[PDB]
Amino acid sequence: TSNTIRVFLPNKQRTVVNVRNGMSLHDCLMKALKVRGLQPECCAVFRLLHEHKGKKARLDWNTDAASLIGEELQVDFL
Amino acid sequence: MTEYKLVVVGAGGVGKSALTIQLIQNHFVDEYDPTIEDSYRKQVVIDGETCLLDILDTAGQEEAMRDQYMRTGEGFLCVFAINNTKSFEDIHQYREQIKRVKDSDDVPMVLVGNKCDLAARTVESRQAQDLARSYGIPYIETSAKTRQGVEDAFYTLVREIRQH
Ligand SMILES: Nc1nc2c(ncn2[C@@H]2O[C@H](COP(=O)(O)OP(=O)(O)NP(=O)(O)O)[C@@H](O)[C@H]2O)c(=O)[nH]1
Ligand SMILES: [Ca+2]
Ligand SMILES: [Ca+2]
Ligand SMILES: [Mg+2]
Repeated sequence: TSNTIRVFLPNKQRTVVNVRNGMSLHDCLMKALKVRGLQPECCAVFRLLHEHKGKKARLDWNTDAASLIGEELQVDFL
Repeated sequence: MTEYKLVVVGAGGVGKSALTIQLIQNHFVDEYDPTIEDSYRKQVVIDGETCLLDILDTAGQEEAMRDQYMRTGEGFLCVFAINNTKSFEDIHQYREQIKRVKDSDDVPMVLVGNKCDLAARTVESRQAQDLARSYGIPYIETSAKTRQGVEDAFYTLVREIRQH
């Protein structure tokens, strides 16, 4: 069983989070951002679209994380 | 500036993440959240030299993708827990794995005995010293909980790369 999301973080960092029932995107990336000295309310998170190279679609932080299982995300600065 | 790619390897639950996060954020992670893949970056000054540390925190439990990052890494932090005999015994396999991928017996490594704040010691310091001596690398005891030896472990690894 693999309910995970690969996330490309700023400063060329990366993390793979685990998704559990009821988690928002904010709730599953909270810890990963904090320990790297980043606040969620200072970053834009995007989904990298399939069948392309650079296709980037902006997400809402309150998005259910289960919707993004198996996908690759990217967090940037503002 | 100089960029050092460090890889943290070892059995599950020895405190690889706790050590890394303690180094990066000065925070002790009390919970046990198993790692899949985590990379951290930090700018530090080591021995008068502005350094960029790129640290890869690996998964202890299985998972292959190991060979991939073992070719990238310039320095390896081999972690076991002093209250976990099995984890200490697993170190050899990690060393062999690193030895195969890089096709060398001269890879910059540091042996780390973590959780030295606990009294449930089953791995003696002398045992780990002997293991490290056979590899030609230093041995350092750490506690991610009390910050003891944490900076020293990582900085020693940088200084071992410099020798190679
Ligand atoms: N007492 C004590 N507990 C520690 C120490 N370091 C880590 N721990 C605890 O040991 C557990 C495992 O920590 P963790 O860093 O996740 O280990 P890991 O090697 O990263 N695990 P994984 O391989 O699955 O990612 C956590 O509950 C953590 O709080 C230490 O120095 N002392
Ligand atoms: Ca050696
Ligand atoms: Ca004994
Ligand atoms: Mg971990």
